[PDB]
Amino acid sequence: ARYIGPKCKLSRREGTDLQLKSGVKPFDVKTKKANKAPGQHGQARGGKQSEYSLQLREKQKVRRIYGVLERQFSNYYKEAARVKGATGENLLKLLESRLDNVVYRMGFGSTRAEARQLVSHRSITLNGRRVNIASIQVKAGDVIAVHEGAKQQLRIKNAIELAAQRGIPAWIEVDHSKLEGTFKAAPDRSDLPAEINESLIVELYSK
Amino acid sequence: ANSAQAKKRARQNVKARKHNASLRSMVRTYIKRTLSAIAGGDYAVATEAYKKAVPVIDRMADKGIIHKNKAARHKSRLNAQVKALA
Amino acid sequence: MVVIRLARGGAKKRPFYQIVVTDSRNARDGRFIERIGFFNPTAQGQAEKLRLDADRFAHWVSQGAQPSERVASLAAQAKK
Amino acid sequence: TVRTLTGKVVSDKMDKSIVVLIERRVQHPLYGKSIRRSTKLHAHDENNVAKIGDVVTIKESRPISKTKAWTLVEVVEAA
Amino acid sequence: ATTNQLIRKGRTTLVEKSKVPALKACPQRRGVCTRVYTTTPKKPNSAMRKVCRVRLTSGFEVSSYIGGEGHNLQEHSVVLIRGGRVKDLPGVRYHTVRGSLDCAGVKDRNQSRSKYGAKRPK
RNA sequence: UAACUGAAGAGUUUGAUCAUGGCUCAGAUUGAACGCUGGCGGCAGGCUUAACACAUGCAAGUCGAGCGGGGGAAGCGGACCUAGCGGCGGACGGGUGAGUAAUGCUUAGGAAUCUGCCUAUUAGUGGGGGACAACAUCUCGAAAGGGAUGCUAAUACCGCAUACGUCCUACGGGAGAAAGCAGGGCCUUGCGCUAAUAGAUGAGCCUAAGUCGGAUUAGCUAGUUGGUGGGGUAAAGGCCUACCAAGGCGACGAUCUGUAGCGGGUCUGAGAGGAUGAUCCGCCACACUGGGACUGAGACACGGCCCAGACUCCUACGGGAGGCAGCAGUGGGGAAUAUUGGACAAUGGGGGGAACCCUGAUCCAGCCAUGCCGCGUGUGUGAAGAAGGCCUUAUGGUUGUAAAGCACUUUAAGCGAGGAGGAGGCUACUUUAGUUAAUACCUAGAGAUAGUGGACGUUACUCGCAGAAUAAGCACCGGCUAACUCUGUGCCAGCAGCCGCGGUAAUACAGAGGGUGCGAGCGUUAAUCGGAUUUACUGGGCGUAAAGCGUGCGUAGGCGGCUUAUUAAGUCGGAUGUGAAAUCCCCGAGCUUAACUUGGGAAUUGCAUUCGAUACUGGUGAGCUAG
RNA sequence: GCAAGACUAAAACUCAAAUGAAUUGACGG
Ligand SMILES: [Mg+2]
Ligand SMILES: [Mg+2]
Ligand SMILES: [Mg+2]
Ligand SMILES: [Mg+2]
Ligand SMILES: [Mg+2]
Ligand SMILES: [Mg+2]
Ligand SMILES: [Mg+2]
Ligand SMILES: [Mg+2]
Ligand SMILES: [Mg+2]
Ligand SMILES: [Mg+2]
Ligand SMILES: [Mg+2]
Ligand SMILES: [Mg+2]
Ligand SMILES: [Mg+2]
Ligand SMILES: [Mg+2]
Ligand SMILES: [Mg+2]
Ligand SMILES: [Mg+2]
Ligand SMILES: [Mg+2]
Ligand SMILES: [Mg+2]
Ligand SMILES: [Mg+2]
Ligand SMILES: [Mg+2]
Ligand SMILES: [Mg+2]
Ligand SMILES: [Mg+2]
Ligand SMILES: [Mg+2]
Ligand SMILES: [Mg+2]
Ligand SMILES: [Mg+2]
Ligand SMILES: [Mg+2]
Ligand SMILES: [Mg+2]
Ligand SMILES: [Mg+2]
Ligand SMILES: [Mg+2]
Ligand SMILES: [Mg+2]
Ligand SMILES: [Mg+2]
Ligand SMILES: [Mg+2]
Ligand SMILES: [Mg+2]
Ligand SMILES: [Mg+2]
Ligand SMILES: [Mg+2]
Ligand SMILES: [Mg+2]
Repeated sequence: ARYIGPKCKLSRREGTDLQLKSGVKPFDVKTKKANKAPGQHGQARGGKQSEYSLQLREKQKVRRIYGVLERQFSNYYKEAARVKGATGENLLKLLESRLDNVVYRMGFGSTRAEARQLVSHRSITLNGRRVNIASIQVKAGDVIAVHEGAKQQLRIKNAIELAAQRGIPAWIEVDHSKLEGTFKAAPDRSDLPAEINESLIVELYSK
Repeated sequence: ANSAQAKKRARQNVKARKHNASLRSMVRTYIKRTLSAIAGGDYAVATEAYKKAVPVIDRMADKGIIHKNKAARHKSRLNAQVKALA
Repeated sequence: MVVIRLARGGAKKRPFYQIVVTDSRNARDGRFIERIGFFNPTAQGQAEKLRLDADRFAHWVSQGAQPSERVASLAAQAKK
Repeated sequence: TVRTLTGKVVSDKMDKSIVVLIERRVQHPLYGKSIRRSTKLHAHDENNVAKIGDVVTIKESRPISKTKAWTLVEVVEAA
Repeated sequence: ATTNQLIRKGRTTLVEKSKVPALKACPQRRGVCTRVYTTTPKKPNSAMRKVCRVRLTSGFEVSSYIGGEGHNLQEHSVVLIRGGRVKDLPGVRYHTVRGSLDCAGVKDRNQSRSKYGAKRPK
């Protein structure tokens, strides 16, 4: 399953933008109910803490800006705890090497959900195959192209506009003419937004 | 027995059992003649009974009615028991 | 009788055989004397199709083991 | 090439057979202290040599009797 | 205490006891109810608690509790019972499963409908 | 180059406090069950209870190239088929966990042993005889099953002959086998048969050490413990026996007694531990209950026999038959667990020279959210912040970019086309090498030319068509613990893991709105470990919280001053065997990914053997004087 | 054990406390 519902709700609860609604003039001032958690009495609530609410809301934040559910997320964690480095950055690199996220980052698909219907509908090519699993771990060097019968639809070319002035990071060398990939090695805990405090997630999964 | 081969095996078991019983009884009878002669005490009678009993024991051990080690044991013990007679 | 045969353990519809030297009365996937190689009939990509320890094979065909038909033709594929 | 044990003769009243006590120091698995355990072996001396109190040496043989598969090699300390 | 004391006499475990002896390590149990009646709670509580007196296929005969508002049990009803004791009723250590063999689901329920055997209303 | 990385606390005794101490809670797990809900796929798993009773079908046959008879299609016959007898198989594979606390199992070692088929190696396969089935004739019986009279062949049986080696010898000697069949030109090949050896396999035997409780079970044993003669085994042995001697086992737990298949492993845990022994592998035991043996290389034989028993069934009353803990299936019991499916295509197994036949093993398919893993149920924009619901101070707030609206997309499901791989081979066609009168025949080896050969199977997979179209629920919201308001109710109805809520503004009951958490699932019950340092080895205590015996003396035991020599038992180090595979872990390899499958390592911390080191502990000798 | 009894020594069931030391009050014939 995947979450199919109101999306600005998730940003209003998580406080931050969350990067959903990849919009022309969203600017997180498209809902105008921002700075106000959802619901009948989410208004008079700025929030203090619980130290379990803190860990939980950190985890839900990281989970909702990648579209992962809780079973897959806990599997990511159990794998990242196994790799030799630190657990939190291992986890962030696992979430970074997913195919739908790499598609979002290279520029095709405006959101991570549009980049997920792109992948699920086989409009993507990974080293030649027409994959349709959004959770495939792209490895260093893999080539990510658009499919031939799906590179003239305006949805991707007009998302390539939002791809600039926004992104195409260091660890991804993408040309917007051939519509191609070559994702190079994974990022580190210096290339990703630093407000994500993944130590909260590591301490949540040790409760 | 349920299948036809199981009852054929039962038939053949009956026939083999009769045959083997005759041969095994024969071996025991010759050993008993040797032992009765030994208890008699005479050395000539004992040695002739032993000379008659050895080929029957060897014959029935060749056919698998008794094992060859059984045959060797009888041939060894009866011999040691007739050599002590004289 | 000692035989050299295939023991089928893989996945459903994707067999993977261990070439084993065993006593022929044992179950196909049960007790064996010695594993000497393997056979992967599908073996896509970079995977090995057939590995067959030749000196152990020769040692056992010397002690009187009898290969199967399949293991005979496979031992023909090797050393060649 | 053989397996030898050493002990003390605790009985000799049986016809040409001794009872020997082998002492062993087995370490406790959980509490890690070597505790003394003992085992009585019915061994075979055909000459009726060893007397109760001797220190002797035995070696495992084929069975000589029901519960007697050890045979004496010599007396170390004729006490 | 001392090492020698531990090697001589070890450390003894006190095995626990089941709080649901009449279930016989089964998750639930079928019973036939011989008495449907009401009890009053303990010291600080006040109610008319609906209780069932079942004979179980495991040979026991125990009192279980009927949860929810409104039931249809009588004598000779075949019910499924499970663990879980009611705090203020001393000695009731079982619950009747609503929506089971003879115990129907609670009526007019719309929240926590799984726990009362109520089907989704349409 | 990795094979490792690891440990959280809360509530509750009081007016409050600190402590002690129980109880309870948050995690992981499951062959689960139950409630509500339910789209798909891939992998697994699926009577845990009555080792309760079983309808019906199937689960062990095969060989005519061992042998007589027969029977008949096509042409007096040749091909073919097979009831008998005789080979081999039926001791495997499959099921179960009742019994079993040690004749089991695990680890490490041993002798005194056998071992069909297979591999090498030797020496042979000479010549006779008497039968018995089938068959024919009659007969008993309801049947099952039998009887009688003749006739028969054989690789069935038994003599005789001859033994490289084999066996017994008192060392001189003595003793002991076999069987032919087939293909080609009496000769050769094979396939058999005999006698041995040693290799494999497989099994039997022995030793030591471990393997749940219970002392509110302390004595047990009289073939019992040992010896000798004899007998018996494939083999050591009180295994059996007669005699002799008296022993043997026990508080390091004998005997008795409750429980229990055991291991690799599994779950949990930071570990140390603790629970556990489904599925997979090994070992053992068992086959309706209790005995017994036969035949065989192997059985004291799951679908063999005999005898006893219960139970079921047929009967003409005389008699007969049967054994799902094989696969399906039924009744029953139960909270609860599936189809009376397909094929031998693959891997095996049995028979056969082969052709081939058999195979409920296996490979597949069905059913079940039972688990794990994967995917889907759309994606963008969209404010008049519509309507409606809910709250409201009646203005507004909230549901909410949510919806409409506009623009796209087509996974999976549906419908069409293609489409691997699982099949190595065999048959024909030519040759080479052999063996041998022989280029025959038979073995092996090549080469290309076509025939074949897939249960699954509409296979995976690929490519088109259509259309947002076919696809979201469950628990919770007082604290622990993430998430709150209204209305109804009024110590009632009810809720409840614990604390506790409810007596007229209930954030705790019921409904609604909103929200949180999970999601094709979500809750509840049950169970194990955890948190619990709450049995404390790692890692606790005992003045007053539970806890120092009333006090001594002493047995077993534990532990013991200082110096020195020696030993090398403990201890340490190395080497060498072993520690099955699977699993766990690490690298990496294939499935579109993941589950899953798989290569190699690491590990298996053990035990054994052997070599070394002697500080410490122990032994032994010698001293000393602080106890 | 003459007996009175002593010693060894449970379980079902039940409760969510029981307890120690100290503190602030109140009370004390
Ligand atoms: Mg036959
Ligand atoms: Mg014995
Ligand atoms: Mg026939
Ligand atoms: Mg059992
Ligand atoms: Mg013959
Ligand atoms: Mg002869
Ligand atoms: Mg002859
Ligand atoms: Mg003796
Ligand atoms: Mg004797
Ligand atoms: Mg003797
Ligand atoms: Mg005892
Ligand atoms: Mg049992
Ligand atoms: Mg712990
Ligand atoms: Mg045989
Ligand atoms: Mg026999
Ligand atoms: Mg059988
Ligand atoms: Mg049966
Ligand atoms: Mg069955
Ligand atoms: Mg029933
Ligand atoms: Mg087959
Ligand atoms: Mg499709
Ligand atoms: Mg094919
Ligand atoms: Mg809260
Ligand atoms: Mg409720
Ligand atoms: Mg109210
Ligand atoms: Mg409510
Ligand atoms: Mg899922
Ligand atoms: Mg503990
Ligand atoms: Mg304490
Ligand atoms: Mg006290
Ligand atoms: Mg005192
Ligand atoms: Mg002392
Ligand atoms: Mg001492
Ligand atoms: Mg040493
Ligand atoms: Mg292993
Ligand atoms: Mg001294």
